[PDB]
Amino acid sequence: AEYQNIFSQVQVRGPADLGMTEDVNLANRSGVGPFSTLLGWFGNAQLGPIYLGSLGVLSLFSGLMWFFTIGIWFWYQAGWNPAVFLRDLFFFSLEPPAPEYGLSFAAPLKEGGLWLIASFFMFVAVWSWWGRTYLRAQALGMGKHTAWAFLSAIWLWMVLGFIRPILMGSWSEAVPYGIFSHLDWTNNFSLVHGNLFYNPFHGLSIAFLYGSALLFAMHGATILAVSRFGGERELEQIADRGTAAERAALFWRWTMGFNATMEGIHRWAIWMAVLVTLTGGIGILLSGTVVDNWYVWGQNHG
Amino acid sequence: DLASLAIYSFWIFLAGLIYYLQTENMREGYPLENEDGTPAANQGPFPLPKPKTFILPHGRGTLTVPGPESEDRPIALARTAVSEGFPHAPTGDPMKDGVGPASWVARRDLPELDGHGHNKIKPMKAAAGFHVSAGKNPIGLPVRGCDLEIAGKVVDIWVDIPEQMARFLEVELKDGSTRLLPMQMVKVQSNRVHVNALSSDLFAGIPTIKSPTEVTLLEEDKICGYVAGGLMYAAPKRKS
Amino acid sequence: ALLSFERKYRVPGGTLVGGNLFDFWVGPFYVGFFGVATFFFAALGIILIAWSAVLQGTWNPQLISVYPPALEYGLGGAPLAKGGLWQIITICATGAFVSWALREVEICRKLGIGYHIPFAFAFAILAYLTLVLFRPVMMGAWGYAFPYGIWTHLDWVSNTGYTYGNFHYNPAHMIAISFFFTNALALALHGALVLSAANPEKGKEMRTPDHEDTFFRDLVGYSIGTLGIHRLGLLLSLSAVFFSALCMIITGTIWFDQWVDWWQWWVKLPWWANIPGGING
Ligand code: BCL
Ligand code: BCL
Ligand code: BCL
Ligand code: BCL
Ligand SMILES: CC[C@H]1c2cc3[nH]c4c(c3C)C(=O)[C@H](C(=O)OC)c4c3nc(cc4[nH]c(cc(n2)[C@@H]1C)c(C(C)=O)c4C)[C@@H](C)[C@@H]3CCC(=O)OC/C=C(\C)CCC[C@H](C)CCC[C@H](C)CCCC(C)C
Ligand SMILES: CC[C@H]1c2cc3[nH]c4c(c3C)C(=O)[C@H](C(=O)OC)c4c3nc(cc4[nH]c(cc(n2)[C@@H]1C)c(C(C)=O)c4C)[C@@H](C)[C@@H]3CCC(=O)OC/C=C(\C)CCC[C@H](C)CCC[C@H](C)CCCC(C)C
Ligand SMILES: COC(C)(C)C/C=C/C(C)=C/C=C/C(C)=C/C=C/C(C)=C/C=C\C=C(C)\C=C\C=C(/C)CC/C=C(\C)CCC=C(C)C
Ligand SMILES: CCCCCCCCCCCC[N+](C)(C)[O-]
Ligand SMILES: CCCCCCCCCCCC[N+](C)(C)[O-]
Ligand SMILES: CCCCCCCCCCCC[N+](C)(C)[O-]
Ligand SMILES: CCCCCCCCCCCC[N+](C)(C)[O-]
Ligand SMILES: [Fe+3]
Repeated sequence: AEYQNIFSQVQVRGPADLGMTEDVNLANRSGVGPFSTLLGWFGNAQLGPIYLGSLGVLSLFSGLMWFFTIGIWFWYQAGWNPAVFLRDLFFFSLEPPAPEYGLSFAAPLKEGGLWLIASFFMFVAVWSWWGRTYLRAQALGMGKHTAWAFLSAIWLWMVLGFIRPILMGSWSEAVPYGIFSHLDWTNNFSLVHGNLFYNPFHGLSIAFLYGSALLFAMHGATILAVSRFGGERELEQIADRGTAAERAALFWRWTMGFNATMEGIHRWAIWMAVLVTLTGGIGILLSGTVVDNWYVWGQNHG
Repeated sequence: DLASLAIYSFWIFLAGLIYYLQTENMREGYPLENEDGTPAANQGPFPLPKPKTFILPHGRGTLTVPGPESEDRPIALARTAVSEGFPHAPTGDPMKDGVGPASWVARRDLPELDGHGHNKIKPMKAAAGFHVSAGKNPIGLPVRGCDLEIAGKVVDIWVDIPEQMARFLEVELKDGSTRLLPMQMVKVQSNRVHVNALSSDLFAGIPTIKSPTEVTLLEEDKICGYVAGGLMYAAPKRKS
Repeated sequence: ALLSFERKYRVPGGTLVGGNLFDFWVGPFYVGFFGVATFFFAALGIILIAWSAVLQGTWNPQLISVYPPALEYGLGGAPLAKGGLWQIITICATGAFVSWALREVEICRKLGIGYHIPFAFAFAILAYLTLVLFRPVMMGAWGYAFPYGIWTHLDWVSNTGYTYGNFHYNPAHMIAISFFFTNALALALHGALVLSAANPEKGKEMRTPDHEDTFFRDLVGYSIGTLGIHRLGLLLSLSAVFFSALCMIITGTIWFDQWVDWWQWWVKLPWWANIPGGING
């Protein structure tokens, strides 16, 4: 039939691409790792190199430190039996300190302290990963968009675990570390707050999350449709519009009466996504602080 | 209260953001025009943004948008109606004329360059230590058109060095000259490459390249346009 | 009325139905037979809805809602006052979405592009049809569908959900979510990357897709590349919706109890079922 460009038919490999070098300290890139034929049917086949560094080493060490703090607690909850551990892996939970300890670190390792330790570790892991998001850009002289956008995700995370529990005077408002427990926390949060479907920010968050799916479905499909004129090559179509950019713009304006540029579609893109956690973290932060019942609030808005 | 002040602030923020996003997306194609190339009267409620300027890498200059819009090329079409909004009939062979789905744009007649200012796309023979790593190697396979007739033979893959990716198949015709065919418009098969867009007799018509080891952006556009337009413009020759 | 590069593309052809009859634009919009079809279905959809409002008593779009027929009706037809209008509007809706898709296919043909877009849209249409057609029919009644009203549809969501406990436990619903969240991550990154290259530090030159791979490798050890990321966003999105459809087509039909309870198959597997300790021992 007519080839669709969802999988590549032929794969081509040259010498490993070690990549550009602008202000990047090369003493800290790894070597290239293996190539993957599997991945090459869909994207790129090359793995690496990675740029480890001090923030890389820092983030990864804490990341693991967090992940093992929880896993040690799980293993303990399994009574050290690996059968039981596999078996109850989503029922286990590292839960924050009780309400009675407020914002203190007064509470035992079990019963809250381990939650706090694990949280501290997560805090240094993410913030350092964030800085690595900026520094990597600067080294190449690129924009700090990836960092500004990652910040919007950080916001919601910060709000759920740190800003909101501080503003409610207790760590027990924070999310526990478990697969099933953290879904239960989610459901319970909405019930205790008057049903979040009544939070205007929560609904906005949904429009952006649904809209992210709509948009990336639209965009990806559009770029595949014009991949026969070199469409994926978006940065050169910005610098020097070709018939790929024109056919795409006109598909959309003939369909819905307005369209985008090859640069500006990516401003729509970055904003659509980023407004998910943005609006979302507002909605959460207001909950239990300013509004106790979203239903109630909705009735008058006061 | 604070929350209902926050939601009111947001709807205002979002109105500005949409305004910003839509003016940003007006740095190509505007001002709007009437079918005879003059500035249209209603332009919509959004104004044109202040220009921005891209600095292009390899001494390759600058791009300021918005700026003077202009096709910089002849457009062989005639109106078919005395009022706006109707189709414009090709005045000659639309494949040769480069209209409709055979359209191309007057891009820079230079090859896209990579991050080191080397030609981004090359035939595999000039591409140091590049080889097919997976899938059927098409080099050597005969090329069939939709009329189920052989138009040639594959002689090489033109690859993207930086993105490690087949971009075109170079094809030798009955007379020894070659053409690029976009990878995206061919079906590589165990024993043949098949091209539905085009019939054997329309392969000679594919726009050639001035130089045998680079392609320019202008030529890519002419080639991709041409072979894409065959889906509409060969149709009576196609058969099964 | 045209973008400065547009006229060369406004040529005859590409239509699937009626040849030259409807081959033209109104302003920026292409029409076509499916343009006429969608307009007809849309208008009749909105007039039925407008007439439905009057029967309800409001003109407030935050209060107007059109409910499917009550469950006693089964899969029969209902009176207009009580599910008839919805039954007809749903037919006009499906009419309008599918006409919109085949119109997009016509737009594709004229422009000489791939049909990826209408293909993608078809998944949204399929999710819609799951909720209002496939699941209701497998369930024996239109009543099970969601009603057409801004807030009342959220009711149906909350109600439909809490019929099965915390719907979070529906495993297909977990897959769908992961894809929705992953898609949005991927959308942020993709936008920000291209923008970060097109808009480098003040005074510097636009970067290159080599910079784009270099950045991501530096950062996570892998770059999918620019064909890859558009294959990816398309896939994440369509998967998110594929699995949304999946997680409702089975709800009410093959599974109809509390979803939390489905997970007992796992915990009770006979090789660790009765071993004391943990959360389930
Ligand atoms: C938004 C409101 C709720 C919430 C509501 C929900 C709901 C509802 C669901 C999830 C689901 C998920 N949530 Mg939760 N989630 C929240 C905040 C978080 C945070 C965080 C640090 O803030 C994390 C790490 C997670 C983690 C996860 C993943 C387990 C899972 C898929 C996520 C995903 O697609 O990521 C994006 C994709 C990536 C590639 C990023 C990395 C993904 C991995 C899997 C991250 C977590 C792995 C974890 C560290 C280790 C798991 C244990 C081992 C498997 C043994 N959630 C907040 C508190 N979340 C889904 C699920 O399947 O739950 C069972 C689901 O249905
Ligand atoms: C998907 C699972 C559930 C569901 C769960 C939820 C939840 C949960 C929420 C919404 C919310 C919304 N849903 Mg719903 N919703 C469903 C099915 C639908 C259908 C449909 C025909 O299938 C439609 C049109 C909508 C439409 C809407 C919007 C009114 C609102 C914001 C969504 C948005 O931006 O989406 C993405 C699309 C875009 C950004 C593109 C534009 C979409 C526009 C805005 C659609 C408007 C429709 C119009 C108001 C009504 C029809 C007009 C006719 C011409 C008469 N939903 C199904 C049944 N929906 C949210 C809300 O905030 O308040 C109610 C919310 O919290
Ligand atoms: C019964 C449950 C309640 C409910 C309770 C909540 C609660 C509570 C919350 C949401 C939130 C959200 N809900 Mg709700 N929600 C309900 C019904 C719905 C419905 C629906 C169809 O009915 C939908 C579509 C949604 C949709 C949404 C999202 C729009 C929003 C989450 C955005 C996001 O990406 O978060 C996920 C993104 C993150 C968690 C950010 C993560 C970033 C961090 C920094 C990365 C962690 C990495 C870590 C170190 C692990 C490393 C992993 C390895 C490297 C792999 N909800 C019902 C009514 N919902 C959230 C929100 O914002 O609400 C306003 C939230 O807090
Ligand atoms: C109390 C509620 C329950 C719950 C109960 C349900 C139920 C019930 C459902 C979901 C569904 C979904 N839930 Mg759940 N869900 C809960 C908590 C969550 C949380 C969370 C953070 O806690 C999240 C992230 C989600 C996530 C999701 C999504 C996976 C899925 C909705 C997207 C979808 O189907 O799109 C699919 C998109 C569409 C149907 C859109 C159709 C668009 C059409 C084709 C075009 C319309 C044109 C229109 C007329 C507009 C015209 C525009 C003009 C220009 C005006 N749920 C809680 C626990 N959830 C739904 C699902 O999977 O449905 C299949 C579903 O039915
Ligand atoms: C605008 C909102 C959206 C968004 C955006 C966004 N996310 C981002 C970014 C952006 C712009 C980044 O730049 C950043 C990134 O790096 O992306 C690649 C990131 C990121 N989004 C991430 C996840 C994430 N994002 C989410 C959501 C979203 N992100 C939103 C939808 C979610 C959800 C839905 O929950 C998750 C889970 C991370 C992948 C990455 C940030 C990474 C980070 O901070 O990492 C800290 C580092 C560590 C913790 C070390 C690894 C720890 C692992 C647990 C260990 C590995 C586990 C393994 C299974 C065992 C190994 C055993 C060993 C012995 C070997
Ligand atoms: C498959 C992945 C995602 C996706 C993809 C997608 N959607 C698409 C497309 C694609 C590829 C298009 O090409 C097409 C488009 O033009 O986008 C701009 C479309 C589209 N997706 C749209 C919306 C939309 N998509 C959604 C979802 C998604 N679309 C997924 C997340 C949602 C969600 C999440 O809820 C919505 C609301 C439209 C903007 C557009 C289709 C326009 C269209 O169908 O027009 C013809 C019909 C009319 C103009 C109106 C007539 C309506 C009826 C006759 C009456 C009303 C009935 C309706 C049921 C009432 C709604 C009440 C609600 C409050 C419940
Ligand atoms: C040892 O066992 C093996 C080897 C098998 C490893 C297995 C390990 C396992 C099974 C790990 C399991 C991990 C799981 C299930 C993790 C899941 C975590 C989830 C779902 C987390 C979700 C959300 C978390 C949020 C929202 C947390 C936000 C936290 C913050 C914003 C930081 C808060 C920081 C605090 C409170 C500390 C501040 C204190 C000081 C002193 C600064
Ligand atoms: C940058 C993308 C802009 C798209 C915004 C879509 C608007 C949808 C409106 C959602 C309704 C919110 N609510 C519940 C508060 O009314
Ligand atoms: C975000 C909520 C708004 C719903 C969309 C309804 C109108 C969008 C279509 C505008 C296109 C009109 N025109 C003439 C510019 O093509
Ligand atoms: C949030 C969905 C997008 C709605 C905002 C766009 C409004 C329509 C844009 C009008 C501009 C088009 N035109 C023809 C005047 O150039
Ligand atoms: C069946 C749903 C009814 C469709 C109503 C269409 C009108 C949309 C207007 C939304 C604006 C809300 N309002 C009244 C506060 O402005
Ligand atoms: Fe893109």
